[PDB]
Amino acid sequence: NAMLYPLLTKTRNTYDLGGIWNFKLGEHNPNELLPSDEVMVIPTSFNDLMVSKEKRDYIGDFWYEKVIEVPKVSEDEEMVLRFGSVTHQAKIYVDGVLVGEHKGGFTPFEVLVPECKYNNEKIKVSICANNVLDYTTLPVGNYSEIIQEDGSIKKKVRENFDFFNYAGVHRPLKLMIRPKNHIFDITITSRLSDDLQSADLHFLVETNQKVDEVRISVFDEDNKLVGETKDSRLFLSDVHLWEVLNAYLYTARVEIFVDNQLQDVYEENFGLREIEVTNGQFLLNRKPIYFKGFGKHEDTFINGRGLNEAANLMDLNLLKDMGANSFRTSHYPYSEEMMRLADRMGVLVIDEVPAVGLFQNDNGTWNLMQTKAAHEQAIQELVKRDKNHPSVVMWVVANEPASHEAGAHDYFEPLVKLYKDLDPQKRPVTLVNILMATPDRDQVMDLVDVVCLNRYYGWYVDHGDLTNAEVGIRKELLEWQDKFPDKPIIITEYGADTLPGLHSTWNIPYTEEFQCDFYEMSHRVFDGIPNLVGEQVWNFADFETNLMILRVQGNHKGLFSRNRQPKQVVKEFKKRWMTIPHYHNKKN
Amino acid sequence: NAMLYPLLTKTRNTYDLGGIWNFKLGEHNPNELLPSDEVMVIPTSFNDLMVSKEKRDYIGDFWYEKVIEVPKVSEDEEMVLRFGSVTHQAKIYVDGVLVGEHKGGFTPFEVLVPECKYNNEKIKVSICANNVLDYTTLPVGNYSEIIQEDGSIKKKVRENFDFFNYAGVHRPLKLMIRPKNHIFDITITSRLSDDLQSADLHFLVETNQKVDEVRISVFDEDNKLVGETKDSRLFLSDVHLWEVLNAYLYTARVEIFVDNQLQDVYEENFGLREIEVTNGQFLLNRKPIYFKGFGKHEDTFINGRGLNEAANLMDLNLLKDMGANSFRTSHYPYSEEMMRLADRMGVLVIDEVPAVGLFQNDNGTWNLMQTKAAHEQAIQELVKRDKNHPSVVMWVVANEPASHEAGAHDYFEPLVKLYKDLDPQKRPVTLVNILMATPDRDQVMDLVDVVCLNRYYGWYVDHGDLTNAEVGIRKELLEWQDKFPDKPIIITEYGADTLPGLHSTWNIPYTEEFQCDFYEMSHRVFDGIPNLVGEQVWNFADFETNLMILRVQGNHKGLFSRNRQPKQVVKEFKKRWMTIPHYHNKKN
Ligand SMILES: [Mg+2]
Ligand SMILES: [Mg+2]
Repeated sequence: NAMLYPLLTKTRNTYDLGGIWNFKLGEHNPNELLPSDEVMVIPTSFNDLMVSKEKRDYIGDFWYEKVIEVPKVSEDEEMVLRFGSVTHQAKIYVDGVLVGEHKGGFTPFEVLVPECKYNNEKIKVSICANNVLDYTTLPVGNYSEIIQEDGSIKKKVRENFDFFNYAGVHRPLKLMIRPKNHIFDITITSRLSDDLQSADLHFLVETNQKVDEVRISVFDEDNKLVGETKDSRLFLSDVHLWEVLNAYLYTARVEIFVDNQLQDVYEENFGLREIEVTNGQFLLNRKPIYFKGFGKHEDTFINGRGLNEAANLMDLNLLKDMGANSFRTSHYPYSEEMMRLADRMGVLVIDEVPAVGLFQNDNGTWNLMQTKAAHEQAIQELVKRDKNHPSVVMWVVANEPASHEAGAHDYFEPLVKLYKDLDPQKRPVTLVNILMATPDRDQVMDLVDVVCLNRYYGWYVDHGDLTNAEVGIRKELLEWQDKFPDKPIIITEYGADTLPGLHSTWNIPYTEEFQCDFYEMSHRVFDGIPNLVGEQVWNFADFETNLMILRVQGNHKGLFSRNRQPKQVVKEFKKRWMTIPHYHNKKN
Repeated sequence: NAMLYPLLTKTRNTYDLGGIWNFKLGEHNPNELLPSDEVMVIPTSFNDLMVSKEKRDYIGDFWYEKVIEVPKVSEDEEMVLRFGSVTHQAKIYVDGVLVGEHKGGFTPFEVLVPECKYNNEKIKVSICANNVLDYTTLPVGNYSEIIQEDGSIKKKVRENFDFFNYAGVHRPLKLMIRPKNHIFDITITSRLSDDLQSADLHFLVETNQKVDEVRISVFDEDNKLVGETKDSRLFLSDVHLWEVLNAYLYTARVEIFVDNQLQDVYEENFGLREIEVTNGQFLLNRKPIYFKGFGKHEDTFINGRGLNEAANLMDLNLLKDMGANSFRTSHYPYSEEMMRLADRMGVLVIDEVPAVGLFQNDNGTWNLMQTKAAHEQAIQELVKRDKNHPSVVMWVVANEPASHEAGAHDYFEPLVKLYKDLDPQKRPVTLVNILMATPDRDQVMDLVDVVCLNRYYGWYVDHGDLTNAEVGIRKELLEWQDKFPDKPIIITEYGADTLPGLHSTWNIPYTEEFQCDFYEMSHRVFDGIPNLVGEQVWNFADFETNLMILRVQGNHKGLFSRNRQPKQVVKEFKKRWMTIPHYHNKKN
């Protein structure tokens, strides 16, 4: 139900509830008042703000609590709490009463404040967050309980993924006063003309109640009126297209009317562009694109997975300065803020649900992977939240699932359909593939539009041995190309752990020089694979992980450090990506 | 006029305007519409988000611009834009019309939106920021213009201080709808009883217009009503005192009434505690305190000087885990958010105005230091903003001014009076003293209540030579103690540049081991100076500076890295500061 970015309009009062909240790890009676012994900030991951390991590794319930003043709410209005997200599960209390609930740590939801409380001076909001991951959650966790002889129970999650399980309220929480009868959803659809110069627009507006009139006023980047309709249909002559690294955004002001008066007004941006996949190519505006960019993480010192709009912008500025043009939201939906920024900057985005960890670890006879419900929900929420973004060019169903094992096809078949059935634009959906699932073994890739591969020849296979890595990477890309002559291929991950300061004359893995050598070898291969249409390094920047022997205080495959300072290899990518055009047809 | 923290109340709608703004370095006609070519985030320093040096070093006008929806404003209300701060100077435009202005980069101000625009759908807000520092500004800059033969003029500021000149909108901007007749200011005063168990409270409420009734309801930490008055006076029996690292906050709900109805309601927190200085001691609640803590900076990767509430909390958590109890807002007022947090956590705060750089670089015959106006304004704004914070225990008039040169006394004499005249609590005021201004030479310290010294024997004097540094530090503290047997002494800065990873067996400056040795030597001296009542390391964390040969990519005197990871010496401070009690009377 929370699919619309919270805006301030003359009919919608939006209040930011961020700041300091009373805070507690562990159990709490929401009928009672949390002390100010512990506090926590909203938004931010809580983990790094803890000074001890035991606290940073806490798993279970933890609470945020604040007494909040009730604004003026008129008879025809209602009041909702709107969360960008709570990680991973959340129960929301008003005055000690359970009033809403959510599962999924990376998508927004709203919670209605009971009408009977609108004439009160104050309300106490209590948020019971929970950071347990399961075989029933996304991402997938290995959950276990050990009794302490205390004998309290210690909960722990052995992540089935390579990123630290940051938890907390990572995204802005809003107190939202809006009309009872309001605009629930807006879907924007366009059919571009033969020559790509005009657009037949369809604005599909959802309401809960009867409306007399629905006026839509479209404005261009100069805020000049260029179209108006009362029937949901608009024809725009001589449009400006949304082009890679050269964005053009229209904004659709939607006003609804009952009995000759404004009931609700919302402003939704859209961009005009066409996506197609054919002949081993990714077409944007009917021209062949070459992806260059990064797998990313929402990760930063101090804030962990919490939203930092300034990091979004610093990254995006660097991306574009490098000559890059895209990135993937690995391994979970990013914040709305980041999406709106990619739109504004013309950056291509591969948008993914948190389906990472779908891989067991004899044996497995019993049904342990109960992920289907969460998966279906994740897909619905992402498409409903993100479908209007011109920057979203493709969906990902999973990252590195066990796609070579029996039962894989039948799990993904309906989920891929779901993206198609839900996306008005029917964008391509992909599946990101692990090295184990080789062309012969894999049994899922027939279902998808674009082949995405994470490959580390010269790092995990043939470690530090480029001569043989080259033969391996080339061999496999040729098998993929052959098995699917039709589909485009995108390297969604490739890189090499690199610690700033480590140096060698002898191409030594972990040194800055080896990072350069690794990418040279990789690009020499890619450039000779006709159906390979894009390359996205892992990772943009170094990032936090859990304790595992092959992680040297986090992942270090970043071109930048966690503090966003460049490694040696950045100069090299800048020379390469400024030489390859965005609209680059190889083939030729 | 912006002395009250912006709150949401039933009479005050407060909207956050943060997020993405159109942005441009350089000249702009506010009657015209800024493109979305450049964007910038609010709040954040702009500098680090620039990928090129030329852009990061830009000096002059730069603009933020956004079209903003106008909320419902009733006939008895008014609409103001409220800035936490703009660095360093700001001119504010509505629809191309100049509508307000501010000088000083670290204090809040409000700007009235013209009433005639309240029935409009939208308003364009334009912010022309400026980051020039002068001989007329605080902090003090060395300003110069060189013609490029372009021939545009390149503006540059040679900072007269040791921190990078981060600029931008560092703090939240709010759109604020409030009653025409509202509560302008609340000053909270208390006289504690002989035995410190009761408090006679005086709530001084300022209004612009007539009010019929002023009701004040005080609530304790459990939100239970403990007092109520209609005459500005309240006697509270058996209070809970605000104690170091053990805070207790009351909150004063102030409601005003005209003709039997609520005109405005505001909630202001206060804490009860007594401060006194006598016999070379700093008394809190009539017990002798020992300061332990940090000089700090509002500094962080990516965001620069922009507000990051999560960094405030992570720092404060670390501070208290270390057994520390205070910090100084060097070298400028911190955000309101940080102040409210110090109150909530019981941390002592030395609150300072941006009077750093008051030092020339023959000669100087002509009046070049035109800082007096800015200085007077800074002092008024800080006291008006911060006077109610129980955590604020002392004011600083300047950091490291030329207090040994003729004319120093006469400059500071009236400014010290100003703090006294403005502070209802008449807290101590101090002056932070440079090594050049030695007991004999100095001519300002008679004016102040507490002696604050920045001393670096073993780092700037006797570099890396502890044996002789010890004799020097001891010698000087004995001269200070002798010249002012009355006043307490606080070391406000001492430390040693330390790069993480640098190691040695031989007590080598810049190594982690030397940092430890330096502090051992320093504490061995301090412990034998009876009138030395506090020690604050420079710095909490490493921080950004300009280009100067003795700065190795910033300042590295931090106990923590810029990323908040500990250096070797942290273990040592934790052992020492957990052994020294907060209420520690040496003498004895
Ligand atoms: Mg099974
Ligand atoms: Mg002079």
